[PDB]
Amino acid sequence: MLEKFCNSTFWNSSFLDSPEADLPLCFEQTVLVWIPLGYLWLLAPWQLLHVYKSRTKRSSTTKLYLAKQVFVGFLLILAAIELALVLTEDSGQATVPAVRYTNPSLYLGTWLLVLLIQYSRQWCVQKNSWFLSLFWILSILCGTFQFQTLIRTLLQGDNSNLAYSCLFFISYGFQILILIFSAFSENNESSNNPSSIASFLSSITYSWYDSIILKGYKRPLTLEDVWEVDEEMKTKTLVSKFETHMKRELQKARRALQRRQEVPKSWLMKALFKTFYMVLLKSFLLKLVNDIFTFVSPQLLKLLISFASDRDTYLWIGYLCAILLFTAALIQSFCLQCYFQLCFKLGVKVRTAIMASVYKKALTLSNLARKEYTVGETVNLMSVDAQKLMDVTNFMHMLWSSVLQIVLSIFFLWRELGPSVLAGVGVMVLVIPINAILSTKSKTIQVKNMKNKDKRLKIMNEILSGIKILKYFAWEPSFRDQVQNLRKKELKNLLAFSQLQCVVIFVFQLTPVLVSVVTFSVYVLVDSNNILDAQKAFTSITLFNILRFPLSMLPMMISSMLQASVSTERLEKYLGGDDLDTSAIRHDCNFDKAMQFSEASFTWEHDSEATVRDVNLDIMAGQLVAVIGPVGSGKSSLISAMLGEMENVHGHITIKGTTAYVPQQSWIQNGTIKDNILFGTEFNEKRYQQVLEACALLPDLEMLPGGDLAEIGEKGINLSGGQKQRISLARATYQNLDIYLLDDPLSAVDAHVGKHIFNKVLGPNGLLKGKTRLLVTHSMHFLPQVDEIVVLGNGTIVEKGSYSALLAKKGEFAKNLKTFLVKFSIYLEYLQAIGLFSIFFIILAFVMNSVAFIGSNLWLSAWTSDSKIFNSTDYPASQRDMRVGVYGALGLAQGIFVFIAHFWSAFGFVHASNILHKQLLNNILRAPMRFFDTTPTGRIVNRFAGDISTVDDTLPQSLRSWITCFLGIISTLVMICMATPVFTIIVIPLGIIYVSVQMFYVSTSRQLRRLDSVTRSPIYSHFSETVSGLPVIRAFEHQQRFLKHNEVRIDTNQKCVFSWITSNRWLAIRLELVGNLTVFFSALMMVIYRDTLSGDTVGFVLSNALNITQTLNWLVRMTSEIETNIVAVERITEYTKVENEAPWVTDKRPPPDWPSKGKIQFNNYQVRYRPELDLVLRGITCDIGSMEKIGVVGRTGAGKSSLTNCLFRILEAAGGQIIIDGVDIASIGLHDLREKLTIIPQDPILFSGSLRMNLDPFNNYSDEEIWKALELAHLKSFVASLQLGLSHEVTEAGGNLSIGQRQLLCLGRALLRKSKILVLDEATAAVDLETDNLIQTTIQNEFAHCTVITIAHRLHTIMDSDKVMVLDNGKIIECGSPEELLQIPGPFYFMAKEAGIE
Ligand SMILES: CC(C)CCC[C@@H](C)[C@H]1CC[C@H]2[C@@H]3CC=C4C[C@@H](O)CC[C@]4(C)[C@H]3CC[C@]12C
Ligand SMILES: CC(C)CCC[C@@H](C)[C@H]1CC[C@H]2[C@@H]3CC=C4C[C@@H](O)CC[C@]4(C)[C@H]3CC[C@]12C
Ligand SMILES: CC(C)CCC[C@@H](C)[C@H]1CC[C@H]2[C@@H]3CC=C4C[C@@H](O)CC[C@]4(C)[C@H]3CC[C@]12C
Ligand SMILES: CC(C)CCC[C@@H](C)[C@H]1CC[C@H]2[C@@H]3CC=C4C[C@@H](O)CC[C@]4(C)[C@H]3CC[C@]12C
Ligand SMILES: CC(C)CCC[C@@H](C)[C@H]1CC[C@H]2[C@@H]3CC=C4C[C@@H](O)CC[C@]4(C)[C@H]3CC[C@]12C
Repeated sequence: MLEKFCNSTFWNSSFLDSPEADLPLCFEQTVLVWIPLGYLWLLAPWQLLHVYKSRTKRSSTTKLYLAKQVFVGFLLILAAIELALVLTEDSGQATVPAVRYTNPSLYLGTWLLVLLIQYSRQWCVQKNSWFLSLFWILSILCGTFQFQTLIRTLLQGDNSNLAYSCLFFISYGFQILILIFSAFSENNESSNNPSSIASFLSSITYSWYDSIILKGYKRPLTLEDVWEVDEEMKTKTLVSKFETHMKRELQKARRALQRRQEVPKSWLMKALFKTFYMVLLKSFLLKLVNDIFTFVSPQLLKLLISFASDRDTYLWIGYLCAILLFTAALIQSFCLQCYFQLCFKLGVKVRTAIMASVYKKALTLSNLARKEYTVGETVNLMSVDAQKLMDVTNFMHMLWSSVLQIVLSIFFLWRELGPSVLAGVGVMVLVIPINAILSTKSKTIQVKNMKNKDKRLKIMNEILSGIKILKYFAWEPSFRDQVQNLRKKELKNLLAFSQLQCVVIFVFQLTPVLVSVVTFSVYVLVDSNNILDAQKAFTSITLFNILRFPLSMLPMMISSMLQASVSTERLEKYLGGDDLDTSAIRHDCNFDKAMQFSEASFTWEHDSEATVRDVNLDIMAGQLVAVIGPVGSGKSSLISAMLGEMENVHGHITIKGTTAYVPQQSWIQNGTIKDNILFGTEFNEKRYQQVLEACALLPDLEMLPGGDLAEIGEKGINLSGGQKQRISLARATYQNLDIYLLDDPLSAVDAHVGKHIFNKVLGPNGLLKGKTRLLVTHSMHFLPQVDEIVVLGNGTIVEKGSYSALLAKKGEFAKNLKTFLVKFSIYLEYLQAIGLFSIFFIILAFVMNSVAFIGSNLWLSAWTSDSKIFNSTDYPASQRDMRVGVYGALGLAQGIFVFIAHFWSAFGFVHASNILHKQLLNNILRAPMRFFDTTPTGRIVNRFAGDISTVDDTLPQSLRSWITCFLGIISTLVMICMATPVFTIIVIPLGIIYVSVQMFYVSTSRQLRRLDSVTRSPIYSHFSETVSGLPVIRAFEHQQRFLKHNEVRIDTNQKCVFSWITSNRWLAIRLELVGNLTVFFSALMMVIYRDTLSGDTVGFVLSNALNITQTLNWLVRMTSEIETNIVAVERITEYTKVENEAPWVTDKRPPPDWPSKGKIQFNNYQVRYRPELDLVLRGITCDIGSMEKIGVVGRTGAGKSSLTNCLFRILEAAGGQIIIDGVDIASIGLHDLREKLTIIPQDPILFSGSLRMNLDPFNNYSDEEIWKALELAHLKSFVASLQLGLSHEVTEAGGNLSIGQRQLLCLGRALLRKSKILVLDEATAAVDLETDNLIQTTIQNEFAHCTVITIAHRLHTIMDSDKVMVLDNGKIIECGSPEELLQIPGPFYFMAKEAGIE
């Protein structure tokens, strides 16, 4: 038919079989018009209805809107002129062809539709969308054929359609110009994020990010510069979608588990899939288009090898293949980078949905379920298992895609080499099992090794917390050796893991070499009719390069799916657990009684006895009541049951209004002290200042170094147990609730501040007078002031009444009350730690691999050329066997050098990991005490934890990957320039683009990786903090505040990760385009020089210029990764080079048994705590008698504490000297001093481990010497009770031992040492007077033969010494015997008068 639509031939293949080919005009004017117009009309009705059903308001008019609309107006006018010239010129005189009329008539209809859809677009947020952008591209790429046909016909000299040709040329020019205007963003000027307003072309090329790239280059960037994340991706948006499917599938699985057997599992993957399925479909279609286009380039490669293998194939075929190579690679790059945007965004959305669901569950999980986990083990559920589901979600499409790429590669190989490909398949089926075994083994070693790290870190945290005691006792060598041993076993595992990883990477790298050496050898040896040529060889090498990624990726997805299955069981177990039962505690307000117990019973364990048995009491408003009894009788369980933190056995409790709670064990948040007091409430100056005074807190705030704004918390300044207790009561009293529950808060503070706090805060004269207050006490001191008292016996109420009524009744209380009687030198530091001798041979082995690789490609280029000299009958068998032999030899040679390079490097990186730790630890233990006072302990721990882990884990594999990519690029550029040296002129321009794109990327990505790394840890420390605080958070009803604070943290991290993900999608567009241009210009050189080239050279060049493109990208990715991770070596190096104390042992040795008398002597002494300060102590001058007993005293701030520090040389002397037994303590080695003096520390600390190593970590004393030390300490009767005697184990900080035996055990340690000189610095805190008395008599009984110096804050502790020493302005004022010092009125007498002592 079309022959009489156009009066000319529609198709004739004899137009293409010539040097000057063109298409028939009938084909151009029909099919190449109907393609772009058919795309427009089939979809425009839907695109119009989509806007009509989603419009809100019009945008402003713009210059670009005018400019687009007027040029489509010219397209409409030209279509009218074109129809007018056909309709007037025909004059009815001849039968003009139909096409001459239909085509203009179609264009008139289309330009009216284009004006209409452009007008409709002014309601949308994104103006220039995909729909019109692909119409202009399709129109311009179809019109290009007719453009060259018309201009070539006109240039040949025919003018028969000149006017029509001009109307076409103008219409083609204006479409290119409309496409250029259609590229710009045409902003709404919304400051939120450019990605919502960006055009289709800017979106696919990520050209809306250049605004951050140009910002992060010229100056540092910060969290205010990073765009806020999209509303579809906010934590509230994701959790409210996910929870809808979670509840549905969890309830279904619960019902299925209840239908069986007559916890639920296999529901979390169903809930995730149903939440996100639409993102999976969009990702699948993009990946499938890439997996089609990846097999186009090998077919276009074969055509170019054929075009070089004869010289009468038409010249236009060569240029057309070069254009199609560039075009196919460009379309593939845009699809691939979109697929990655969707996949890496989905992995972040899955993490966010799990982390926020785990957090919200923790606030409501039952007590029986919660006891099954440690705090660190619940934090690992958010830190490890949520991250494992992200790491799998990023790559899961590789499970189907890798199989498809393998099957298509085997098909396109059978087409080139027939049945011989089965010899290559025999290699591919052997390597996949081996990689899955080595990958699951190395993952198993990595998980087992994780336990050793935790043990080392826990010991370190106790070493750095106890460092003052390690210095006093000279114990640093014992704790140094203890850490080193655990490191050795950790390094042994690290070497085995590193060796398994190096053989896995070797097999991934060599498999294309092995499979090609096997396949070409079998093909040539099996049948003498088989002869190898450039088309078969260099095409097959391209398919062997396509196979490398899917063959290595499949084993790693299999071993990762086996890991994520364990993480899924842990998440399903936790999220499926029972919610807390509220039904036994009732909040009926207006109950005319604040609290009411109805025969109730409760327990800590539903299998066990009731801990608070039948109890029946009730209490009215504004009533202060006290709870008392013997130890373990039930006291703190009564408050815990009232809060609902226990299992009900019987009855119920009723409560009226709001509650405040103070626990026996204090909970404190990271923040300022002011933030902990205000606890999310608004500030109000008068009330705030009144609370700080009432809680006796101002005397602490006067001496904390930050004042009221001091950084308290685990990552901040440390506070005493009495300070943490005051702060806890100060928080509770600021909130102003109805009911106060107190779990014996006075138990951690002295009786004088206790009396002050009782009168100010909670007594019938204090702040809380209008509030009902239930007070647990172990002390009797305040009972006379209470409204009503109850005694508990064996979990139930025994007696009740006022204080006087209990004594008048003569109950058991009346007898019991008788108890009241980037710089380059950092890279060089790391290379010297590996050692420069190994760097040389590792680099030499990597270079020899590159030379053997080049040699094997040159040999194959020679081998295929034999096919033009010989034939299937005449090829010599000696030459066949010689060609096969040395190709196998060059295949083996590069296998040997790659194995030597990888396997040697594993010993090099493990050697550096050892040296850096060994030098850090040895410096830190020698640091002076100023370092530990000025530096917060969490900072030092991070260097020993995260940094050491960075240096020994990721760092090594980044350096290996970089040198592998670098030599791959250099090897490839050498082979191209060796084949056609004119290409060296094209290398300079592309090299200037490449180094510029690297410079702009690496300046930004390094900052986003830092900004991610600093903002992630606050999520896990806040989760650890809230899980530790649950009964406090519930008692105040604060759950909604805490949920919002978690959402703010997660959203703040989420934007740093997503903008870093975007930053590497931008990079890839530029570097894949630079890569694509190397193959396009390389292909063109070999078309223009076809007279002096062969199919062998063209195959040799294009084959490895096709694999360059992903290597060009990965070299820049690794450069950013190394520049990020190398900072770990800087931080370690910083502390490795901080200052040290005086030598522990000097040649000047003290004589044998040196402290023989104890003649301590001071001359004009002077000290300051830091070079920045004036002197704390000045001009001290004294002589101390052999075995003399001394007290030191002075007005608070006298500086007394300087003596105990400087006598051990913790502080170095500013002037004067000190002597002991004729030796000056400044000349002797620092351990030879410390080890001879004996000190009892002010505050007891124990190290987690045996009773044996807590008394003697050097294992130097004998078993009976320790038993008599516990006898003299009076602990024998306790230690003999434990199943293990001296081998029994203490937990963290000794927490399984109560405070009485802790203080006593620290006295027992000193008894074993038993030296001639003893220091005592009495503490100013609460103590059990029985333990105080038995310690004080033991001091007088057992150290009778020692010289003794005592420091105390009360004169009744001093008053029986041989001498008293009084100083105030850091200078001596008086000294004498303690009666004579009172006998004449003077400094000490006035004090003793103020103390009531004299
Ligand atoms: C796949 C396309 C887009 C690019 C590859 C080049 C194409 C256009 C080339 C490669 C081989 C060519 C064919 C080779 C031989 C003949 C036989 C002759 O009697 C008619 C032309 C015909 C049938 C050619 C048509 C054009 C052709 C198919
Ligand atoms: C890519 C778009 C924008 C433009 C493409 C235009 C192409 C197809 C045009 C531009 C210049 C044209 C060439 C100009 C001159 C000659 C010389 C003549 O003896 C044969 C045709 C030939 C060789 C033309 C072939 C077609 C041609 C290459
Ligand atoms: C497909 C799109 C993207 C590009 C199309 C390019 C076409 C129009 C180009 C590419 C190669 C060109 C040919 C290259 C060489 C010759 C030989 C010369 O003696 C006459 C022109 C002729 C035959 C050209 C005609 C136009 C041509 C076929
Ligand atoms: C047209 C767009 C899409 C791509 C650009 C292709 C370029 C590189 C192609 C298209 C047309 C080609 C020309 C067409 C015709 C001839 C005449 C011939 O005796 C020498 C080569 C020469 C001079 C070609 C050189 C390369 C050329 C200019
Ligand atoms: C396998 C190992 C032991 C071999 C050692 C490789 C050495 C020579 C390589 C590995 C990583 C490299 C560094 C990686 C990144 C940068 C930042 C860039 O702006 C300048 C070059 C510089 C500083 C490189 C210098 C050379 C380097 C240190």
